[PDB]
Amino acid sequence: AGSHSMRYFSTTVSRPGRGEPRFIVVGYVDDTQFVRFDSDAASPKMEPRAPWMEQEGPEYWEEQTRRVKDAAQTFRVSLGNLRGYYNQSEAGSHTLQTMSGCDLGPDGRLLRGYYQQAYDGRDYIALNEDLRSWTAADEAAQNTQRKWEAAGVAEQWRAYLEGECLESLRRYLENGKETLQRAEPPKTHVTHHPVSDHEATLRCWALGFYPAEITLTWQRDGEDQTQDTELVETRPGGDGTFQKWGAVVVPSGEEQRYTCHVQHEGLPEPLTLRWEP
Amino acid sequence: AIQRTPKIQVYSRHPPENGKPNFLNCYVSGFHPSDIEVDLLKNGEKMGKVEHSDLSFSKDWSFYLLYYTEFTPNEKDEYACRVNHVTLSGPRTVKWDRDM
Ligand SMILES: CCCCCCCCCCCCCCCC(=O)OC[C@H](O)CO
Ligand SMILES: [Zn+2]
Repeated sequence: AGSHSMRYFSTTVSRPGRGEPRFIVVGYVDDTQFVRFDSDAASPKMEPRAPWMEQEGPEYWEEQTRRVKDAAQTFRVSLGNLRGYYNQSEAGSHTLQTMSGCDLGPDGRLLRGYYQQAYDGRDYIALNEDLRSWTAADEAAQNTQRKWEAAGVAEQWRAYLEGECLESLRRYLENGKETLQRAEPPKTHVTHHPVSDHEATLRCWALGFYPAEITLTWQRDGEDQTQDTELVETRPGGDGTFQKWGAVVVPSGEEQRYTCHVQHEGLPEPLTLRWEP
Repeated sequence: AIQRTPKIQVYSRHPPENGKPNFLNCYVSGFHPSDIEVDLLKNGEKMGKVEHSDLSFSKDWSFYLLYYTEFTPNEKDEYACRVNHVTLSGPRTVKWDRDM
């Protein structure tokens, strides 16, 4: 589509008295992973996880490894600060997650830049859209916010998000263009399985699509049935595509009242499907 | 700390055709904290050759993982995924249903 994104997702987990916190980072362009770092690996290094990343040279990888090791050290200090802030025991394991990245608009502009953290799975602090202010979840995060305003942290992220973040995303989008600039439409069909002699399950399938965003809804005479729909979470095929289905259990004589509506970027028109007996 | 129980889906990469090679997938999502144990089960026995994705997480900060192995289905063999997490009584086993 016109908008494309880059994201880094990092997870830091303390394991008190049991060595340094575990630190894992993964990078994504849109819904395609392209790098990883695992601090518990044999030789912890940023390394490629897409074939179109295998043409970067070793100096790129060294710089990426240096940056994540630097971040890892900051996140370990953060975990200690947070435990102290929340008056938590030194024996318990805690998690710091961070997200960062950019949305690149169709004309090359920065649509949105991000830097935010969660502590033990709850929002903690976030860079606002203006890339010059913060939103803090509580007084602990207001403490973090002050230390970050004192160290000029917003300005440093704004510089990267408006510059190197987009430049890198553009390069990846060109290097992996055949993978990343495709919209693979879902292959769709409806199945029918009786549950008695008087009712049946209609299941609407979408398979093999990319990117992951999709809408799949059952309607009965044009009326949305989400309260009666079993809709599974979009799931990876393992091969760079995604799968999803939604299902309703309906009276046999009403089956043709039901339609499944599929919307995906790779589709010229939204689809309307009906059980094809 | 927040705790979120894993969702579990067991499925094949491609529509299962007996005798045709394929990939058996166990997608585990929506969970927190991140420590988890996942096994793929060929007839109630652990499978070797099982690989898994790198730990990542969704907009709500919950984690997801793909566990997968190449396989070739047939009329006999039963397959399943077994997950243990701190939000669970103990290991939960989910059978592979061909039409889900
Ligand atoms: C959500 C994780 C991102 C946070 C770190 C964890 C690993 C990130 C690897 C490098 C990508 C982003 C780092 C870019 C480095 C960078 O330019 O620094 C930014 C600001 O300038 C503040 O210093
Ligand atoms: Zn060097």
